[PDB]
Order: sequence, then C-alpha cells, then structure tokens
Amino acid sequence: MTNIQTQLDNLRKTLRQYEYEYHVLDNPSVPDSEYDRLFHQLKALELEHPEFLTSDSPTQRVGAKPLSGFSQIRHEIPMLSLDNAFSDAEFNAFVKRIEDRLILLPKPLTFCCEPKLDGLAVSILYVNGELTQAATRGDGTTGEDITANIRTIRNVPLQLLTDNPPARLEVRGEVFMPHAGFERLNKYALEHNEKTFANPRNAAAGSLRQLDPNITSKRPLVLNAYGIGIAEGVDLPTTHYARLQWLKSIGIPVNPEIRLCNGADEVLGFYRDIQNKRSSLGYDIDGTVLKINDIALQNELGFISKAPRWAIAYKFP
Amino acid sequence: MTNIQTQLDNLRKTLRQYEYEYHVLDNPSVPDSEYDRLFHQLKALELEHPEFLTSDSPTQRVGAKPLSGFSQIRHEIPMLSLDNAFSDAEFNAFVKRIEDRLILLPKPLTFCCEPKLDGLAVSILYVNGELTQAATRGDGTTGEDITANIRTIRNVPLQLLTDNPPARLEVRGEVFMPHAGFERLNKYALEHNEKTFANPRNAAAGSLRQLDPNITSKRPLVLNAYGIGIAEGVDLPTTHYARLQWLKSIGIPVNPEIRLCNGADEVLGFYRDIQNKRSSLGYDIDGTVLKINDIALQNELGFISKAPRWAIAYKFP
Ligand SMILES: Cc1ccc(Cn2cc(C(N)=O)ccc2=O)c(C)c1
Ligand SMILES: Cc1ccc(Cn2cc(C(N)=O)ccc2=O)c(C)c1
Ligand SMILES: Cc1ccc2cc(C(N)=O)cc(O)c2n1
Ligand SMILES: Cc1ccc2cc(C(N)=O)cc(O)c2n1
Repeated sequence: MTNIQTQLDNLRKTLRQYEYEYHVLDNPSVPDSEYDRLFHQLKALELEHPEFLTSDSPTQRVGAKPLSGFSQIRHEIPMLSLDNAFSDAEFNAFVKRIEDRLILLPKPLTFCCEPKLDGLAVSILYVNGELTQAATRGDGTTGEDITANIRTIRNVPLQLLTDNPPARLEVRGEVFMPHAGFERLNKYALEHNEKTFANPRNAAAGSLRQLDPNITSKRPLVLNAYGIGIAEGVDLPTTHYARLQWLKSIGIPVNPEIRLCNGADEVLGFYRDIQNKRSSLGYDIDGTVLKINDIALQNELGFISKAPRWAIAYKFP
Repeated sequence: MTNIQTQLDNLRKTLRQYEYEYHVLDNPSVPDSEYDRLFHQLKALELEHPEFLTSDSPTQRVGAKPLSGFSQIRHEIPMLSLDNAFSDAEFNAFVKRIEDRLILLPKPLTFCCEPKLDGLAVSILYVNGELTQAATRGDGTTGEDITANIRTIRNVPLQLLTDNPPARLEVRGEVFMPHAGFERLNKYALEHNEKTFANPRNAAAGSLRQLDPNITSKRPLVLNAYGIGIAEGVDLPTTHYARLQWLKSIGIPVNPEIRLCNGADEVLGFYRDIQNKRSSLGYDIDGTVLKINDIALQNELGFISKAPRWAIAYKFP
C-alpha cells in the first residue's frame, strides 16, 4: 500500500461517479470547475508516477498517435436494422399481422417506444467491465474497428459502474451530434477555412471516420444505447425497457424520452407527442422506433434477411 | 467447310431442340430411342475428330475429373430469400400493409402465384448464351461455385435456345429431386450398402455438395427458374409472369403450375387449389410463393435486410 496508489484510486472513483451524474443522470452534484480540479490533479500525479497509469483511467481517452487505416471486424451476433412505416394505417397493418402471427396474443400488447435518432449504429464490447473494442454496423455482418474514436466520446464510460460486471457485454447504440455542438463546430470550421457540414449526421459520420483520435476528441459526439448483443455472465431482463433501465443503472447513457405504450392507439399518441416535440429536443430525429416489449414474443416473431416487401411465402400447416 | 463440321452442327441443333421439347415443353416429337441414336452418333464423331469438340456440346455435361473443393463466389446482385405467412388473416395483413404503403394502388392488384418448391436456390450465369458459372445462394451475398454439378442437370441448357441471347443473363431457380427419381436413388442406395436419404431435399442438397460430377450426373436433379439477377443487353418484360414466359421461350425450365390472380381472395383460391393438389404433383412443396406481378410496384416496395418482425421505425412525413 502507498499513499499515491490510494490517491489515484480515489480520484478515478470520484471522476467516474461525477461523469455518470453529469452525462447519464444530467444532475451533476458538483460544478464543472470542481470536476476539472480533480481531473488535472489526477493527470499530474499519473505523469509523476507513470508506474500507476491504467489504460482505462478517465485521463486516457485520446490515443496520442493516429491510425494508418481501419481494420475489419465480423460481428459474432448480426447487427440488425429496422423496417419502416409512413402512415397510421401502415403501422396498424404491421400490428394486425403480429396479432395474427402470434400463437397467444396478451391482453395488452405492450410496446417500448422511443424517438428515432438520426445517427450511426455502433457496437461497443466491455470485457469484465472494461471497454476493449468498438465497431460500426457496416452491413450487419462486418464493420470497421473504431475503438480509438469511441473512447474519445465523453458520455461513453471506459469502465462500467458496477462491482459485478458481466464477463462480456456488447452495447449497441447511436452515435450522434447534438444541435449545440454542431453549431459550435461549424462556427470554428468556417472561421478556420475548414470544411463545414450540411447536417449533424454528416458531422457525426465524418468524425467517426477520422484516423487521428485527437481530431475525433474535439468533435462533440454523444451515445444513446438502444440494445444488447453478446451478454455472458448475466441474467438480462425479460422486457426490452427493463434492459435499457439496467444499462442506464451500470453507467450506460440511454435516451430520456423512452416510454411504454399498450396497443396501437397509445403508440400512435406517442408518435404524435414526439412529432410535436421535434423542434425542442436539441438533436435530430427521423420518426419513432416502436418495439414489442416482451423479449419472449420478440424471440417468437424473429427476424428477416434479405427479403422483398413485394413477396411472401404462405406456408402450409 | 467440311462434311464433318456440318454433320456435328446439325446433330447439336437437333439434340438441343429435342431436349427442349422433352424437358421444358414435356412434349417430345420423337421417341427416347431416337434421341439416343443421334446423341451417341455425335459422341462417336467428336471422338474421331477431336479438333471439332466444343465445351457446350450436349455430350460434354460431365467433367471427367473430380474437384478438390468449392471456391467462393460473391454475387454482384444479392440473392434474396422470402418472408412467410401461416394463415389467411396474416396473408390479408401483408396485403393490407402494401395497399397502405403504395402511393397509387391499381384497380386489380395482380399477383403471380406458384407452388413453393422444397429445393435449393441457385444462380446460373449465361455469357452470350453459354453457361459459364453457377453458384449456391449461401447467405445471399456469398455462395459456392457449383458450375461442374449444375452442368450435369439434364433440363439445364448448356446454351440458350436463341439466335440473339443477352450479353449476360443470370437465372435464379430451385434445384430439386422429383419423387420418382428419389425412390430409384434409395432403391439403388439400399441395394448397394450406401447411404439412403430421409427426404428429396436432403437428397438434392447432398447431390450438389458432391466434388465428383460423375456422381452428381447419376442423381436425378431438376431445375425450375423463379427469377433473373443480372440482365445486360436485353429489355426484360415489365411483369414477373412475362419474364418467366420469356425464360421458358429461350430454353429455361419453369414450373407449369404458375397462375395470375387478382386480389387476395383469388390468391387464397390458388393457395387452396395447390394445397389440394399436393398429393399429386410428383415433387415436394412447402406452400405457395405469392409476388406482386408489376415490376414497377416491386421496385417501389423494395426489400428489407436484416430486420426484426418485432420492430418498426414509423418515419415522419
Ligand atoms: C472545464 C470543464 C469540465 C467539465 C465539463 C463538463 N463535465 C462536468 C462534470 C461535472 N460537473 O461533474 C463531469 C464531466 C464533464 O465533462 C465542462 C463542460 C468543462
Ligand atoms: C435412352 C434414353 C434417352 C433419352 C431419355 C430422355 N430424353 C428424351 C428426349 C426425347 N425423347 O427427345 C430428350 C432428352 C432426354 O433426356 C431417356 C429417359 C432414355
Ligand atoms: C434493433 C435496432 C436497430 C437499430 C436501431 C436504431 C435506433 C435509432 N436510430 O434510434 C433505435 C433502435 O431501437 C434500433 N434498434
Ligand atoms: C425472390 C425469390 C427467392 C426465392 C424463391 C424460392 C421459390 C421456391 N422455393 O419455389 C420461389 C420463388 O419465387 C422465390 N423467389
């Protein structure tokens, strides 16, 4: 035991807890000036005692050397994409088909509803609570290694807030750029004879394709997790909403507008509410993502790949 | 000009025309004994004058040397798979969703209906009317090279019956084994202390995985084309049924039970008719494949990959 090691462990625990409050809860217990006091005190002490430096310390988000290119990662579980609807009647048909296809339809058919973020889908692996790798969705089978870029994201924890993390946990989420950060970036880009971005999605896509993490760190990117891939050494909740509350509870950022609706009429009320809130959110959205809440009914319904919307195989009983 | 070359060109034209009559029309103009008289007369003359041997001659279906393994082929256009339904109401919802999603719905919504063959999906490329390559569907992006095995199939033409073939034409179809051939194969397999097959689909899958084409040729496999991939140097028909009639007209085998139905009620009549014919067809079927006939409405509806049946993105207008 040494005073320095004890000092470094205390600083790291305190900074991680403040980052959770500020980023995931949006309720910081201390001023930003206090968070920075502790942060650069930790950065100073680590440099004075390099033997006690850890790769997952709050001060190690930026890889000091750029990459040459991105490697290819084949996902163990395929990253899915969503099918779409453009009207209340088309949504009501998607529901009616599910009611007919399900063996047993529950009294209230519960849906977990959320705004559809206009971002980029990513997969982030935590091995024993430590961020080891991150990849883009790509084609759903193969993506690109973006580990160094994802580590730079301020609301992405380098380690999970839990004393008993899963052996392996893969978080799937959207990386986007809020309106305020996009406006700063363009003001800076135009007043430095640099490339301006048409919209925040192009700004987010361009930031994640940077080979130098030092640039990526100066791009105000944000993550909101929507789902889990690999999950080993854990009993995941049996409803989709409970899984998102569980990710939130172990340090993962999730969207605050997520609600549970019973049946198509309540789901349509959510779509209308989110449509009227569009101008006030502070980030871009394309619509609403509506899922069946019960995980057993999801497993029963399954997935499609790669099938036309103009053909169906009516199978014999 | 030589008499032998003229003799070989006449034999090849006559045999190809008889194969079309026997396999695609099911109306041979001559007895099987007559077809064989000309076939082994051609085989004899080619061996006596090896300089006039062609790789696409009716006598060159079997590669005399086995393969070591199968190479991988990435399809230029992705090979799709079908979504499914299990009831009249689930089928009626799939239709109702299309009616809501289409910008303009025509007076009769016409469907091209056919029995769902219990076979294996293959892609076959014809370059200037000559069979050059063939592959399995695989995952829809990558498949395996099965050229040597597909050439052995009696109803698969080695050259298209047309004086003006497309520059490149890719035929997509099902390879299956009819009941009569499956019964012979098992009688032979059991009376030779060899492996018997549980059903004709496993018999068909096992035949196409043979590295030696000499074995594959003794397996009574059959093709029925369901669609086109690549098509260069041709104006394809604007309805799906007309494309299948066009493939039939240039020497490609297609299923004889294909019909056009207007609306869901006529389509349900087709499903019931095919369900009652199941015991009489002479090959195995899983249900019926129902497609939108108009190719412009297909292009408008598009395809999905890889999306869950339990989620939908309701997009904003
Ligand atoms: C100088 C400085 C420090 C920190 C922040 C924002 N912030 C605040 C906290 C906090 N209050 O617990 C935690 C993490 C974090 O990133 C800004 C904008 C500027
Ligand atoms: C000996 C022999 C020859 C041919 C056939 C079958 N068949 C017949 C014709 C034909 N009639 O025009 C064309 C091709 C073909 O494969 C069998 C079963 C037996
Ligand atoms: C399964 C899946 C895939 C992509 C998604 C993307 C979003 C999104 N763009 O917000 C939300 C979801 O719930 C998603 N869910
Ligand atoms: C697009 C596509 C893909 C696979 C198919 C398979 C079959 C079949 N198994 O008969 C029929 C079709 O019309 C198909 N159509």
